[PDB]
Amino acid sequence: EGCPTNGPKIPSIATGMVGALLLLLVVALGIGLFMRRRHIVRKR
Amino acid sequence: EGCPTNGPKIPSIATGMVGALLLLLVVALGIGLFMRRRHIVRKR
Repeated sequence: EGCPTNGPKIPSIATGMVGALLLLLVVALGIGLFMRRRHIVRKR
Repeated sequence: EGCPTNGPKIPSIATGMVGALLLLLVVALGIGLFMRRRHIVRKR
Protein backbone atom coordinates (compact mmCIF):
# COMPACT_ATOMS: atom_id res chain seq x y z
CA GLU A 1 0.00 0.00 0.00
CA GLY A 2 2.58 2.54 1.12
CA CYS A 3 5.52 0.71 2.66
CA PRO A 4 7.36 -2.55 1.84
CA THR A 5 5.55 -5.37 3.63
CA ASN A 6 6.64 -9.01 3.42
CA GLY A 7 3.94 -11.29 2.04
CA PRO A 8 3.31 -14.86 0.84
CA LYS A 9 6.39 -15.18 -1.37
CA ILE A 10 8.99 -17.90 -1.91
CA PRO A 11 12.76 -17.24 -2.05
CA SER A 12 15.25 -18.70 -4.52
CA ILE A 13 16.75 -21.24 -2.11
CA ALA A 14 13.42 -23.07 -2.36
CA THR A 15 14.64 -24.23 -5.76
CA GLY A 16 16.67 -26.82 -3.88
CA MET A 17 13.57 -28.27 -2.23
CA VAL A 18 11.76 -28.71 -5.54
CA GLY A 19 14.64 -30.15 -7.53
CA ALA A 20 15.49 -32.42 -4.60
CA LEU A 21 11.99 -33.89 -4.37
CA LEU A 22 11.57 -34.23 -8.14
CA LEU A 23 14.92 -35.99 -8.60
CA LEU A 24 14.36 -38.02 -5.44
CA LEU A 25 11.30 -39.65 -7.02
CA VAL A 26 13.10 -40.09 -10.34
CA VAL A 27 16.02 -41.89 -8.69
CA ALA A 28 13.67 -44.16 -6.74
CA LEU A 29 11.97 -45.25 -9.97
CA GLY A 30 15.30 -45.96 -11.64
CA ILE A 31 16.64 -48.14 -8.83
CA GLY A 32 13.45 -50.14 -8.39
CA LEU A 33 12.98 -50.89 -12.08
CA PHE A 34 16.67 -51.83 -12.12
CA MET A 35 16.15 -54.55 -9.51
CA ARG A 36 13.00 -55.82 -11.22
CA ARG A 37 14.49 -56.05 -14.71
CA ARG A 38 17.86 -57.34 -13.50
CA HIS A 39 17.79 -61.03 -12.59
CA ILE A 40 18.60 -62.37 -9.13
CA VAL A 41 20.32 -65.48 -7.78
CA ARG A 42 20.31 -67.03 -4.31
CA LYS A 43 23.76 -66.80 -2.71
CA ARG A 44 24.72 -67.81 0.83
CA GLU B 1 33.77 -0.95 -18.09
CA GLY B 2 31.00 1.16 -19.59
CA CYS B 3 28.09 -1.11 -20.50
CA PRO B 4 26.49 -4.17 -18.86
CA THR B 5 28.37 -7.24 -20.08
CA ASN B 6 27.50 -10.78 -19.00
CA GLY B 7 30.39 -12.57 -17.31
CA PRO B 8 31.28 -15.73 -15.37
CA LYS B 9 28.35 -15.66 -12.96
CA ILE B 10 25.90 -18.27 -11.67
CA PRO B 11 22.12 -17.71 -11.47
CA SER B 12 19.81 -18.66 -8.59
CA ILE B 13 18.30 -21.72 -10.28
CA ALA B 14 21.72 -23.34 -9.87
CA THR B 15 20.76 -23.75 -6.21
CA GLY B 16 18.71 -26.73 -7.33
CA MET B 17 21.73 -28.44 -8.86
CA VAL B 18 23.76 -28.13 -5.65
CA GLY B 19 21.05 -29.23 -3.23
CA ALA B 20 20.16 -32.09 -5.57
CA LEU B 21 23.71 -33.44 -5.72
CA LEU B 22 24.34 -33.00 -1.99
CA LEU B 23 21.11 -34.74 -0.98
CA LEU B 24 21.61 -37.35 -3.70
CA LEU B 25 24.81 -38.51 -2.01
CA VAL B 26 23.21 -38.33 1.44
CA VAL B 27 20.30 -40.53 0.37
CA ALA B 28 22.65 -43.06 -1.22
CA LEU B 29 24.57 -43.41 2.05
CA GLY B 30 21.37 -43.89 4.03
CA ILE B 31 19.99 -46.64 1.80
CA GLY B 32 23.24 -48.58 1.58
CA LEU B 33 23.94 -48.54 5.32
CA PHE B 34 20.31 -49.58 5.77
CA MET B 35 20.82 -52.75 3.73
CA ARG B 36 24.12 -53.54 5.46
CA ARG B 37 22.87 -53.04 9.02
CA ARG B 38 19.48 -54.63 8.35
CA HIS B 39 19.60 -58.43 8.27
CA ILE B 40 18.64 -60.50 5.22
CA VAL B 41 16.94 -63.86 4.68
CA ARG B 42 16.85 -66.16 1.65
CA LYS B 43 13.36 -66.29 0.13
CA ARG B 44 12.28 -68.01 -3.08
